[PDB]
Amino acid sequence: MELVLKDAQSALTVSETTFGRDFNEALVHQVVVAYAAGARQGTRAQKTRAEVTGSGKKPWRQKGTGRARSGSIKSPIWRSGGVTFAARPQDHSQKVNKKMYRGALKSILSELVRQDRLIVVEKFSVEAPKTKLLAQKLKDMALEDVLIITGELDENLFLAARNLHKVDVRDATGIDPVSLIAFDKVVMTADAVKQVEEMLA
Amino acid sequence: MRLNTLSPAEGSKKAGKRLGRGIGSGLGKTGGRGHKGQKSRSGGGVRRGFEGGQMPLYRRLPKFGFTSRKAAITAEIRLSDLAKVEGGVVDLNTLKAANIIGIQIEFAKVILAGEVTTPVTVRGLRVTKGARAAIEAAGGKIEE
Amino acid sequence: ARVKRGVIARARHKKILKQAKGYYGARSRVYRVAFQAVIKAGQYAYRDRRQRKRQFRQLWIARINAAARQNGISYSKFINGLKKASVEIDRKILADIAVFDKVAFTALVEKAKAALA
Amino acid sequence: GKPRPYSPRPTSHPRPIRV
Amino acid sequence: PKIKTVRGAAKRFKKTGKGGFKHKHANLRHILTKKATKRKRHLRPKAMVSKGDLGLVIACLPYA
RNA sequence: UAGCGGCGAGCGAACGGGGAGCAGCCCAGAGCCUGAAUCAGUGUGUGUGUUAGUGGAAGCGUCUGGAAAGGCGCGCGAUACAGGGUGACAGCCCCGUACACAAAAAUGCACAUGCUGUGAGCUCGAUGAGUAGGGCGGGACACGUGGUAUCCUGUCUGAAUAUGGGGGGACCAUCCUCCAAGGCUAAAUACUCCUGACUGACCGAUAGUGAACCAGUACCGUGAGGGAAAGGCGAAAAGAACCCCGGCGAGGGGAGUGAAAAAGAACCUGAAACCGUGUACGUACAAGCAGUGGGAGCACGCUUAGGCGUGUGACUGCGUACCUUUUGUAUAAUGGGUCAGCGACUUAUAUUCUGUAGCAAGGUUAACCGAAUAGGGGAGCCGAAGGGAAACCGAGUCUUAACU
Ligand SMILES: *[C@H]1O[C@H](CO)[C@H](O)[C@H](O)[C@H]1NC(C)=O
Ligand SMILES: [Mg+2]
Ligand SMILES: [Mg+2]
Ligand SMILES: [Mg+2]
Ligand SMILES: [Mg+2]
Ligand SMILES: [Mg+2]
Ligand SMILES: [Mg+2]
Ligand SMILES: [Mg+2]
Ligand SMILES: [Mg+2]
Ligand SMILES: [Mg+2]
Ligand SMILES: [Mg+2]
Ligand SMILES: [Mg+2]
Ligand SMILES: [Mg+2]
Ligand SMILES: [Mg+2]
Ligand SMILES: [Mg+2]
Ligand SMILES: [Mg+2]
Ligand SMILES: [Mg+2]
Ligand SMILES: [Mg+2]
Ligand SMILES: [Mg+2]
Ligand SMILES: [Mg+2]
Ligand SMILES: [Mg+2]
Ligand SMILES: [Mg+2]
Ligand SMILES: [Mg+2]
Ligand SMILES: [Mg+2]
Ligand SMILES: [Mg+2]
Ligand SMILES: [Mg+2]
Ligand SMILES: [Mg+2]
Ligand SMILES: [Mg+2]
Ligand SMILES: [Mg+2]
Ligand SMILES: [Mg+2]
Ligand SMILES: [Mg+2]
Ligand SMILES: [Mg+2]
Ligand SMILES: [Mg+2]
Ligand SMILES: [Mg+2]
Ligand SMILES: [Mg+2]
Ligand SMILES: [Mg+2]
Ligand SMILES: [Mg+2]
Ligand SMILES: [Mg+2]
Ligand SMILES: [Mg+2]
Ligand SMILES: [Mg+2]
Ligand SMILES: [Mg+2]
Repeated sequence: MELVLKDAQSALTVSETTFGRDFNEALVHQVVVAYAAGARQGTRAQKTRAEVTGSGKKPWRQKGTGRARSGSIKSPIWRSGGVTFAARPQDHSQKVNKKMYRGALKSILSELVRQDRLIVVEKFSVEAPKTKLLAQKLKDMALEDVLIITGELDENLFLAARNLHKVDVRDATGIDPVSLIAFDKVVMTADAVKQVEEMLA
Repeated sequence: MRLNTLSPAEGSKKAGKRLGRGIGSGLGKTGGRGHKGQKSRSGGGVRRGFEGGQMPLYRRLPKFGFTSRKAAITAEIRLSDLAKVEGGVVDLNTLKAANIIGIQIEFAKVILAGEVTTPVTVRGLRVTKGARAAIEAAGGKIEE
Repeated sequence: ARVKRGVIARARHKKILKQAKGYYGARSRVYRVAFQAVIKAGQYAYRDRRQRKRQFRQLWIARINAAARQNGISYSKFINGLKKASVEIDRKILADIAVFDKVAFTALVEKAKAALA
Repeated sequence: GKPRPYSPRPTSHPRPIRV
Repeated sequence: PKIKTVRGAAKRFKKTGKGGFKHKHANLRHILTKKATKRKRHLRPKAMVSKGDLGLVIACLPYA
């Protein structure tokens, strides 16, 4: 299975097991959901009846008053009372099997090929760290929303794509499943494809 | 393939029980606990093995046996693990190098489990009447 | 993720209050009382879709009995007559013709007597 | 809502004793 | 936290190959003279835990 | 897990392995040589932080509107599209932001260099006694006195002190290993009253702190102590000149302001219970869960001049609320005056079963490393073999002298 380039008009060889396997939606879903869950901060709490500020004094005597029996002004039944099942800070992170993560990326990268969303180029850089230069290069290569993976994280290209919200620039080791789906197009350098293959196998 | 076109596999995500949310749900009111008694109560239920006061099974039956400390430092080696070792010679350190038995194991035994089909030198290991007949057959050697 | 119940709770109570329009006192104003009244209105409605079929047949038979006796025959014998004459015109239509076409009913009664005699 | 209930106050009549 | 084994149960039940549990018979501790040899002989070998009892045993021995 | 355990309820190691971090020294002493290593103050220079700050890009026309940041058109900046504000939603209006700069003065840290104290190195010697150990009583060790090692000591005792002594889980021998009865020592670890920045599938005024508000206040209590309620006019006060009724009132009606005053300060929205005014229909010979099925008449509105839609409902069939609890409730058993808001199967970690996904005789890593949701890390865990109390044997094994 041979990928084709647009800038140089050449052929780049790739593994059939990495860029030419069927889309395992169920597997990709689990990894995407796991990634979103990994992004959660999980920083919150409410006060149980134990934590709400006030005395343990029984508001009124058990019997004789003619009112519902009360034990604590902190009862969750009461206004200003505890939350019955007060939240604690949680870790929402999920375990993703190494093989289930790699198999998910393989499924995603394979879809990007068939949907013609993966563009392969020999070299992708700009002259100086100027957003105007990259912006111009993207309205020449004919894409607005795009994810750029490059071999060495060139400082100029990184800075030049920082103020463009629809454009993101990363290395081959910094690819994530969500970013390979979220972005309309993915523009990978020749070196990147020779780093991704070796990382997935 | 978009973030709003990904579905989980059919039946992979079953909706959890929500007790005490009305008649329609079928878990209304009592929330599947029934009427009254210890088991309907918050934190209600008897401990494991409790039979209602009747001398429980793990008490009316006698204790037996003792735990062997020697058993804990004795391991069994199958035949398929004789190929996994790096060298060809199956000593009581090469089995630890290749992670077949534990670091604390002082006694190992080769038994008839799997098919060994390579010449193997088993040294300082007890070997079964089927193992000595399977290793030697493939072209192996044994010494105490 | 805290959920306020106000908007949904309001919608549910209003839906019941709307079905309780025309009911007396608390039954058209007070949710607790209106809910019971709408359920009971429903129970009766379900019961009376069956009773309606009983009450209307009861009414048809009463009228056929009347218009047959004016022609000089009981209901019991008139229907027996029609069945022997192989007349399959149902009581709803008999009752309707007994009121609106007394000449046609007399014709049915004549066929009744003929089947008996 | 409801106000905090009163502590016991003098009672006019003894509860009848049934025994 | 980890479930705790009912240690008394662990001293009286061993898990077999197919998942059942072997146990020692009761009535062979003392008062042996009045008991027939046949009865005592049949009480010597280990027996399997019955179907009705398995649930109770498995609860007590989560790491069996 | 091994153990401990009215062997109950429960309690619960260690060895060893993987990591973070890593550092060793001094006195119990005399002499030689000299103050030579190094930690501490002490000023003095050097950088680099902190405590004020400085500069900081780029937009106009038109349409709707009270107002434009919105729509539409055509431009421009971007190492700056973090965020906030501005009469509705602004990269280019404002404050910022990226980025680049800044200290008279004080102070932190890290190097450099004088001063003061401190004493290295080498040779020879020394090697912590009411102590170890013991008896009695307790306590601590996962270990409840048990067969119970080991540690601590209230009480009574009491060694050997290197040719010696401690430990190796009763105890003895052998062997191995260590040197008590003197002391010092960074890092990895714990915590946040408090300070700055930043973040949230955290709350949004009965929530979130008790407290968004002059709240630990009002108020309660002799006192310790307890402890509320209460947020929002508008873009801008432009917060209503003046006139009129009224008590030189309250309150209101005009006028004027505003996009809006049914935004008028008792102010965004303005639900429900609850209370009224108006209109239509019913209702003063009529018995009960108040509805429901049938149904006349009247009023109103229509898109056949006609049926149909709406409101009412004479008369009539049927008909004893709801919840709870019960063998069974119209029950004269329980609970609810009504409305609105809140109010009850959760969370963590283990374990088992089901579904689903991956991989498959393999599967998977934990801590941790890594800026890395990657990658590394396979320490471990589960499985591929069982039988036996166990030694042990092993597709068998146990039982038994041996099994048909
Ligand atoms: C009132 O009742 C109380 C009990 O609650 C005492 O019995 C008291 O004595 C009573 N007083 C009278 C006057 O009967
Ligand atoms: Mg609260
Ligand atoms: Mg990992
Ligand atoms: Mg049910
Ligand atoms: Mg109940
Ligand atoms: Mg009961
Ligand atoms: Mg029950
Ligand atoms: Mg409780
Ligand atoms: Mg290992
Ligand atoms: Mg909310
Ligand atoms: Mg109403
Ligand atoms: Mg109330
Ligand atoms: Mg015995
Ligand atoms: Mg500026
Ligand atoms: Mg405009
Ligand atoms: Mg507005
Ligand atoms: Mg010493
Ligand atoms: Mg002592
Ligand atoms: Mg002793
Ligand atoms: Mg000692
Ligand atoms: Mg000893
Ligand atoms: Mg020993
Ligand atoms: Mg509050
Ligand atoms: Mg509000
Ligand atoms: Mg006071
Ligand atoms: Mg006035
Ligand atoms: Mg507003
Ligand atoms: Mg208002
Ligand atoms: Mg109202
Ligand atoms: Mg009348
Ligand atoms: Mg009368
Ligand atoms: Mg009456
Ligand atoms: Mg009736
Ligand atoms: Mg009863
Ligand atoms: Mg009844
Ligand atoms: Mg009764
Ligand atoms: Mg009642
Ligand atoms: Mg009554
Ligand atoms: Mg009761
Ligand atoms: Mg009551
Ligand atoms: Mg085994």
